[PDB]
Amino acid sequence: EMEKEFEQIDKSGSWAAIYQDIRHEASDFPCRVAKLPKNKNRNRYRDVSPFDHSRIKLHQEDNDYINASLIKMEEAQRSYILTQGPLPNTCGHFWEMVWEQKSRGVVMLNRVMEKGSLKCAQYWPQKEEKEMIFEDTNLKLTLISEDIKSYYTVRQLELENLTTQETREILHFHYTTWPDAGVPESPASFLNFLFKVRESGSLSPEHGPVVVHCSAGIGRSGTFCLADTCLLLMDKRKDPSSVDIKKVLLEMRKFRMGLIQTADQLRFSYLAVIEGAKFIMGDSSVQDQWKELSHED
Ligand code: VO4
Repeated sequence: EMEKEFEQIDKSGSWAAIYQDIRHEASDFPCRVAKLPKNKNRNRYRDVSPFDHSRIKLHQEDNDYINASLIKMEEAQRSYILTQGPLPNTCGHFWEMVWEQKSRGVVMLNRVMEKGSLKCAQYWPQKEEKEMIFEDTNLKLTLISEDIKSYYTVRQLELENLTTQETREILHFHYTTWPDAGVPESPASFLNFLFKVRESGSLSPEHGPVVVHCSAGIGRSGTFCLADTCLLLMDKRKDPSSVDIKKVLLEMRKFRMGLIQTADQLRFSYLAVIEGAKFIMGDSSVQDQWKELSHED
């Protein structure tokens, strides 16, 4: 029972030692492509790279590299693409990946400006009447509508392949009050946001993997994916005790380094999963309580 593991960890004040245990047990795979000199300007952080075995390949011939990893959780039956905040020169790469991987949703967990600095490019149009065209990858992107809440915003985007003129609708879920190296305000407001992503169809198996990013694509992105997979696994049987959150994290770091970046984020994940167990185990009323507790209006 992760409730007992949680209480035992809290009581001994062992969150930092436990978190360092995961870091030292974590997979270590080569990132040879990411480090090729020609890819220097494609990485936002020197110390954050996708493993070669799980990196997302662009379907282009010039250079197929992007800082993005496929997290394939076989037992949970869910896939995610975790990526960094697009750079001014990789916004076309980012949308090409979205197109080629057939994703329906993009979860953005950071602000463009955080802590006084630019953590991500403005890679989607802020105004309906000012579409964006990415000429390197021949893609058109239009803001179709926005639904602005108090701590997150949902956008409907139209992505057009300017070569084939096929169009796709993309849902953008922008969490705007989750600080870098930090935790959400509350389990309830994190879960409320997670379930709004789930309710959108963006995580259906009829779609390509949802794209999840923050600035580096590891810390907040890791927290979001870990909690989601844990709740899905618990959903599959109806057996909370079946879910080893630390083993799930380690399995995830087989596909991308550094997932979950502080010990308080690991502790938050437990709380989110424990609270989320109420809904998975039969209490649907808890969804509306999260929404109310979130003050999203
Ligand atoms: O932009 V993150 O530091 O939460 O990987």
